[PDB]
This record gives sequence, C-alpha cells and structure tokens, in this order.
Amino acid sequence: KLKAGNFDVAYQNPDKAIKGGNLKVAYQSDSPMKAQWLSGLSNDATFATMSGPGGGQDGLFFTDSGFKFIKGGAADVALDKESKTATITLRKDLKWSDGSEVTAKDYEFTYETIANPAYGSDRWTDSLANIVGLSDYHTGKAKTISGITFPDGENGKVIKVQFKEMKPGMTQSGNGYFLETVAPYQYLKDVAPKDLASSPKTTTKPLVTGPFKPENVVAGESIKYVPNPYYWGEKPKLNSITYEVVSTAKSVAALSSSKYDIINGMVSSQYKQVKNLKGYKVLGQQAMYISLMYYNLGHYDAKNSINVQDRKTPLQDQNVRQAIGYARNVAEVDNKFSNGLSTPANSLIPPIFKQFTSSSVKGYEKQDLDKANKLLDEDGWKLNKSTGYREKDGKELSLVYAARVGDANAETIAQNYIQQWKKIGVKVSLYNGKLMEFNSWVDHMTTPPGANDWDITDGSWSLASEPSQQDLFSAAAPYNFGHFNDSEITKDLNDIDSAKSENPTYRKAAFVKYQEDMNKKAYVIPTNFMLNYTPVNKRVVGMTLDYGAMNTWSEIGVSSAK
Amino acid sequence: RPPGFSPFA
Ligand SMILES: [Cl-]
Repeated sequence: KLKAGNFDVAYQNPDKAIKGGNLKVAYQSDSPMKAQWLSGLSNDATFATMSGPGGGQDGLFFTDSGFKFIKGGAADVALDKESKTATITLRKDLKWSDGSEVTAKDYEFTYETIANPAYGSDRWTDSLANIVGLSDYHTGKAKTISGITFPDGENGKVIKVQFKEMKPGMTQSGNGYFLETVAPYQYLKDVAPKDLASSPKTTTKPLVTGPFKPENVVAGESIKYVPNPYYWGEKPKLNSITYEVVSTAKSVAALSSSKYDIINGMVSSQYKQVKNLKGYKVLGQQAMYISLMYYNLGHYDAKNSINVQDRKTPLQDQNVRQAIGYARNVAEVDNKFSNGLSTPANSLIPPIFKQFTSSSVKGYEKQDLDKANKLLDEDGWKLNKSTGYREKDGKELSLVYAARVGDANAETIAQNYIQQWKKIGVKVSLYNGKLMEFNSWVDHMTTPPGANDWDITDGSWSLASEPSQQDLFSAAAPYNFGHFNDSEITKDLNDIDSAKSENPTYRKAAFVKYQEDMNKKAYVIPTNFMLNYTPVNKRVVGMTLDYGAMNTWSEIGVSSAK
Repeated sequence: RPPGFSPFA
C-alpha cells in the first residue's frame, strides 16, 4: 500500500508570532556543507535549499504555485513572441547586503559565470546556446555576449535577452533558456575567474539580496542568518536563523531534543519514527524529484561542450541495458523500506507535473526476470554453467556498480540489486568495495571527461521547476554524466520545446513519445518517485510547503522560546 | 528553480 498525496501542505498555527526570535533549521546531509552563493557554480540541492533565507542564491522572479512567473518580486520578466526576446526589469531599490546597488551588469555577470569556461561551471547546456552570441562567447570566438544588451546601460535596471527560437517553458521558472539570478560584479570583479569558486567572497563572506544575510558561515557546517537592512521587501519577524547540516543517524534524536524546529529532505525510512513525535506537525507534498539508474556510455568533451557516446562497454547493446533494468526489484524494495512514500517510477516525468504524465507508459516498475534472461539470450550472451555468469567472445559480463551512501538501508538495497543481477547472470561488484560519499561522487560524475572506472550508478535529482529535461540529457550538458548521444532522443527533447509545443495538446504527445523512447533505448532507468515530508515544531508560525508562497522567510516566526 | 544533485531523498 502506497500513501496518497493527502498530506497537510501547511501548518496553520493559531498562536501569534513573537518578535523575533531565533529559528533553528537543518538539512539532512551525511556530507559536509558546500558553501557556494553563486547559482552558476553550485551543483548540489543541499546548499541551494540552505541559501533560502539569503535569497535562494539571489533569485529574482516571483512565482505562483504552478512555478509560473508573476510580477512583484526582486525583478520582473516580460516576453515578446515575435521579436523572440525577454526583458528583465530589476526593482529600483534592489540592493546587495552591503548597501550597493544591484545593476544590469550584475544579471549579465551570472551568464558569464556559466558561459565563460574559466570559472569552471558545470551548468552549460544546449538551452543556453539558444541565446544569440552566447555559444560564440562560450567558445571564446567573441569578447562579449551579443544577445545580451542594456537599454539603460550597465548602471541601469533593464536587461534584454535575445533568443534564436522561442520556447514554451519561458513563462515558467526553471525553464533554463534564460537565467534567474544575479551576481555582485563590483565585489567579485578583482577576483580571477579560476579563483572565484574557492574565494571567501563567494563562500564564507558573500553578498546577498534576500531578507536575511550570512553574519557567519562555519565552513562545511552551518550558516548564521540575521536580518538584511537593505532588503527591498517586508521586514522579517525573526531575530536570527541558524541553518545547519545534520547527519541521517542524528536526525530523529535532534527532533526529540527540540534542537531543530525544521528538518528538510528527510529519508523515507525514518517517517515511521517521525510520525510518532508529538510537538511536531508532519507536513508533506509530492516531491519535485526522481531517482534513476545511470549507465556509463561515453565521455564529455569540455573544450567543445559535447557528450560523445564512445565508451567500449557491453552496455552499448540495448538488450543488455533493458535486462539489467528488468532484473531490479524496485517495488519489493519500496514496500519494505520506504514506509509507503516511494512509488516505483514508470517514466522520467514525475507525478508533480501531472499534465505531462501518462498511465499508458509502461516502464520498469514491475520486475521481470524471465524477460531479462530472454533479452540477454537473444542478444548473444550465453550463460556459463560453471561460473553462473553470461559470456560473449570469452569475455565475462562483469560490471562495476558505484552505489551511494544514504539511510541505514542504503547498503542493503545496493546489495539487493546485485543479487537480482546475479539471478540473470550478470556479475556486479561495488565501486572500491564500499558505498560512495555524496560530495566526492558529484565530483566524480561532473568532472570531465571523465571516469571510466564505473558502469552503473544511481542519480537522484532535485529537478527543475519546469517539466523539460534539456538541462539533464542534452548533448552539450555536463549534467548528462552517462554521456549518451542519440539522434532520436535529441529530436524528442527539441520537439518538446519546439514552436509547435506552444500548443499543449502537441506538447503532451511529444512528452509521451520521449518517455516511451527513453524507456526503450534504456540509457537511463527510472527508479522512484517520492513523496516528501517535513517535521515542523509546533512553535513555528506561518510555515508552509506551498510553492506559491513567496514571502515565506519574511512572514515566518515563532510563538515561544526554548 | 534549476536542476540539482540531491543526497538520495
Ligand atoms: Cl551564436
């Protein structure tokens, strides 16, 4: 039995909030905090969530519960279909945490932090290539970005972004075709590009635009938020916010002792205990998330920003990729460890984007050992009676599985799949004989070209707030860390964001073909959709998980002290 | 807003 999305979205406290005082928040991370206040240089969702009170790495635009752009935030955006342009207008009194003005150059500088390879960003994508002159700037063929212009100059509050083709998702946040953050140029201009990621000016002592500012950052541990006097909007209620990382093992004990008022991104296996904790209300909603299984299919060319599917591996055969997916027992694993929060995935598009999901799409949600064996049989891999593993040309079907650290069931689940691949005759061993730590895993997947010492890994995503998956799978993007390149898949991705897909009936059919083709080609295998839950202490006022709530950090407060 | 690597939850 799986739990329905009938969790309470908001905790409506009858108690009035005080002045201030001190809120204590934590994020469940077994890895140390990675402090990076520039959106272009940060790859993890862990710190992106922790940077919330500071502006969410300096987010600009406001949003309704459907992630669509609305007016009234730090900046406003307007589209023009026939000219193929976006116009971004910053607020006249938009300021950094040091009092200095946020200008048009600050927004453009964000594009440079990703496009200019000297900063070492992993966020380059085919989506960004749609901006006129950005590809030429990215390759170094130009000195500036021609598609980005300033109607009122670099000091002004207006920026114009020129596109080659208009995209449907442009009315929605997380589209990726244009950026939504600003970076402090004046403060960071004297720092060499290759030094910017490790500079104290982007890590421990930065400048922000949000309601709170980091008074102190304890590297790899915590943030000390205090109210920002130069914030354009409402004055926050609280005196301070402390945002800390908390290990999986210590999370439940931290709740019992009231050390934290809120813990975000808790694993499904702990919900059993969290629900029994009085003094806390457990909120919840459909996670904008997917976990899936990756195959290592090639390498990434960094100089030319292109994924090359050229790795010499038995995983280049389609029948081998499908069988390994069909061998897994995701459903059995879910029913045993996830407390009804994880539903086995049928495709790549999560239930949260309900409009573009289809029950017609059959995937790998149901285990089929017989079909797995057959697919391997009719492909040329014959089982060896002696060893118990399939062989071809005398080469044994031996693969490396880079499994990852997680909850207390992480090591169990990893071995669970290994035994299933054992049943079909595929020899699978763990990477270096032990589970991989999150921080070093990300570096191993994102850094070019790169790694050839793994075959199977598990990817977990805090997905973009827009259904399109160009920033995950497009040929130019490093985030495609399996490094596949398929003409049909590219066409499917492009057709999803084509001019015809402005028509939602057409875009619906483009998503359905994409999901069916991704399942068939089996470059990646959809594992889980998740339902997220959040324990909130009963003293907290104005707390909500609603995606439409914009002034959340300013309106949030407490009813009592410790 | 943008895609991000998550720990596994
Ligand atoms: Cl160009």
